[PDB]
Amino acid sequence: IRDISSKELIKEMNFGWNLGNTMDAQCIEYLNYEKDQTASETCWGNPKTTEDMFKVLIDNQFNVFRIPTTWSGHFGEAPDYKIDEKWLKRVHEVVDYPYKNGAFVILNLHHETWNHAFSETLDTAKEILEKIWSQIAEEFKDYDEHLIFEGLNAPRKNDTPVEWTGGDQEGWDAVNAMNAVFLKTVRSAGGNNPKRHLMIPPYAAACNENSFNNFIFPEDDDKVIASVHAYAPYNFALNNGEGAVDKFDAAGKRDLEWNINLMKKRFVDQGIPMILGEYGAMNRDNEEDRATWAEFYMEKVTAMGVPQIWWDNGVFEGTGERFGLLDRKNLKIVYPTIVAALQKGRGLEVNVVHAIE
Ligand SMILES: OC[C@H]1O[C@@H](O[C@H]2[C@H](O)[C@@H](O)[C@H](O[C@H]3[C@H](O)[C@@H](O)[C@H](O)O[C@@H]3CO)O[C@@H]2CO)[C@H](O)[C@@H](O)[C@@H]1O
Repeated sequence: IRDISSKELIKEMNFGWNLGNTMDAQCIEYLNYEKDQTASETCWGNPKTTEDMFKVLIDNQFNVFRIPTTWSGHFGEAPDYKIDEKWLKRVHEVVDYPYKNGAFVILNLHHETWNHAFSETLDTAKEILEKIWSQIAEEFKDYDEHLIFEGLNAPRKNDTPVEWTGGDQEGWDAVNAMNAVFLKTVRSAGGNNPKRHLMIPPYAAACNENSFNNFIFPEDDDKVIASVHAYAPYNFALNNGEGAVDKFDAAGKRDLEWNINLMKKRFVDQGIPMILGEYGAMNRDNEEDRATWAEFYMEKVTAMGVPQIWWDNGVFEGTGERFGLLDRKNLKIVYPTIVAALQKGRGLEVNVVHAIE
């Protein structure tokens, strides 16, 4: 393991891709994990992951891969919360796809049922968090700096009015406590873990003033990174209801600038490394505008040394969220001008490989 700062290491990051709706797919109720502890990987309609999916993306200069992973349903009870071995082994396999090919990999805790930002459940959540991250840190203890741990995804007060608006004091307290537990746990684990780079999100990982202003970030730990998700401008990118737009317009452009400036103000200008662990714009039969939007977003986080990771859920059509970029089945980039835009805005040579016909 190199003994490098997060800020130095981040300089090796081009831009990234999420294996979304895969190891994060949560079908605890629909499936029977007891009977098949790895079936959840394909429960949201994505094929079982192969090394060849990563290699197509690496051919496109993507070199950071986030593997959102939902652990809930795959571990036992108190007090050990022992992670099922078949699940841990398959997570390991999926991590090695990018890792063995020389890229960055982020492994997290994703759609967990037990780590919501409420004070009634917090003691228990800390306990689970300590037990879960110990096991994970042990399993991967000899992995080098390319393997990054993101402690929690978007912890928040699920199903309340403040779930998404950036929280309240209860939620902020809960998130900051869970983050400290994660950091402590991994820092005191064996192998390279004391030197491993660690991501921690603000409340809901939201690009939001409420979350930003109440986010506690460690002092004198050079190897910690702030995790933000920012599907901005939401109208263009993520909105499926009433004010949705399919053009990247001047209001879109100004809403995105404003969010990028909030990140800049909170993180970059304060000497804190951050990664945009998720962002995307849904397919609205509008590849041209997504291309313009993608290059613009990428130029501006690049202009400030912040890498971003496309959220790819494998979904291209229908009325849910259509964030697919790689067709994992035929191994094609479906929206080649969007990859060209990521390359161009990162300052790389444009070269789109495996473009669909
Ligand atoms: O069709 C398969 C299943 O999709 C589930 O929805 C997922 C969305 O497709 C996915 O785009 C969304 O992505 C989240 C991401 O997990 C999270 O970290 C961030 O806060 O928001 C992203 C964009 O929303 O995850 C959802 C699940 O939360 C449907 O829920 C499921 O019913 C359907 O089977």
